[PDB]
Amino acid sequence: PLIVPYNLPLPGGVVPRMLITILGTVKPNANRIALDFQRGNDVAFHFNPRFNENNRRVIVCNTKLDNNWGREERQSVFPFESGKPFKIQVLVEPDHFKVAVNDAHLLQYNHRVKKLNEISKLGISGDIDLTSASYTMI
Ligand SMILES: OC[C@H]1O[C@@H](O[C@H]2[C@H](O)[C@@H](O)[C@H](O)O[C@@H]2CO)[C@H](O)[C@@H](O)[C@H]1O
Repeated sequence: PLIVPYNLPLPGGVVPRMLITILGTVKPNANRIALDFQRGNDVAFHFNPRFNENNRRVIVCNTKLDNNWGREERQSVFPFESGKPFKIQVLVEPDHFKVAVNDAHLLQYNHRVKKLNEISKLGISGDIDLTSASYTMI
């Protein structure tokens, strides 16, 4: 498959209408997954499913600027399942990232980092087997 952590360059940054698709399988005793859209050392959008935060499943989203995390946005709808295959799609819209999992809308994250053309790498990490990571324009 692909080695994790995996770094997917996004040449020239992100732009509205760009669709990123990630296919993989959650490992059986997974603890976390993370997608990190980076602008240099900053993390424009961190998407972090947590399988056991105080015995609860939660998705945490945030931005890291100058090595400091901002205000978390938390989602209790949790579509990932230990041991099972998933598809994550991230659609860049003008004002938000829009995330769908297994073809169902999950969340939207308003752009905090506004220089979209400078968000030029995606890091994929955590307790997954990674099958495919790619992008296209819709
Ligand atoms: O916000 C994303 C960021 O969270 C860090 O963990 C936070 C944690 O979510 C919060 O409840 C606690 O009070 O502070 C921790 C440290 O900032 C993670 O360490 C980091 O990897 C990101 O996931």
